[PDB]
Amino acid sequence: PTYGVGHQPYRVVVLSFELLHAPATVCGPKKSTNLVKNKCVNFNFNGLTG
Amino acid sequence: ALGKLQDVVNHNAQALNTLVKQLSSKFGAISSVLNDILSRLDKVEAEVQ
Amino acid sequence: VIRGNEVSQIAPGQTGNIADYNYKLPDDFTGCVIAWNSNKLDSKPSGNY
Amino acid sequence: YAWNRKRISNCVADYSVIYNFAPFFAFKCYGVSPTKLNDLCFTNVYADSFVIRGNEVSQIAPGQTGNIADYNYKLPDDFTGCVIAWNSNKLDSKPSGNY
Ligand SMILES: *[C@@H]1O[C@H](CO)[C@@H](O)[C@H](O)[C@H]1NC(C)=O
Repeated sequence: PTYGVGHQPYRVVVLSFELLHAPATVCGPKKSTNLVKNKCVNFNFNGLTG
Repeated sequence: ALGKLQDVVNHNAQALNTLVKQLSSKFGAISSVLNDILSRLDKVEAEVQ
Repeated sequence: VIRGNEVSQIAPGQTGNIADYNYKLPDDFTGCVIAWNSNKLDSKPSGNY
Repeated sequence: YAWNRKRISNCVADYSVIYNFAPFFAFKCYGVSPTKLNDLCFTNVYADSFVIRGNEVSQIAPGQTGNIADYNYKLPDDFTGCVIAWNSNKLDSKPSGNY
């Protein structure tokens, strides 16, 4: 603890994210909306909008 | 014999096909799809891309 | 855990001691890095080895 | 203004053991990355040293205005080199004003 500010210990936790075409095993909290077809809609499938 | 009329057809087909194929390039960005940049990053960085 | 001078070397496209021999990130790495000081718990007057 | 110009020439320099010295956070260079000095080599190295305030380190960047950038040693805009700085309330911080 008598060292400088540059010699202090540091704890590093890194998160690595997978961005692939694999099925989404884990992702985030949205309430699902029912499916409607044959209509101009603003869809959002597995995080990608359109 | 009709090679020049065929070339008139083929050049206009090929230029449009190149123009469509040029949409998939990244040009130094992180994604070639605009919706991924809109839904993936904050304001300033997605404005840069 | 690392020292304070090697926090900036934990980045894609970096070389050095940790970033060449111990822990490396790929050049196309996406994800988040969380770093904080641990002077309260990881430091001792006799020396933490 | 008393910055001793230690002109350095004709010696093999090991740039890996600098981190064992006084605790700078990063080897803050402008123009060269601090792992490629072992193979890329220069023509003449000048060593300078001065003690300034906390909100005065940003004027030791290439291209700046302020007090050190105007009334003291101003780095040029086309500066190829490295600047090493750290906090110094351990050795050169004698009380009642270090004049
Ligand atoms: C530099 O020298 C001073 C006094 O000579 C000494 O207290 C200090 O430990 C030295 N620096 C290192 C990194 O050993």
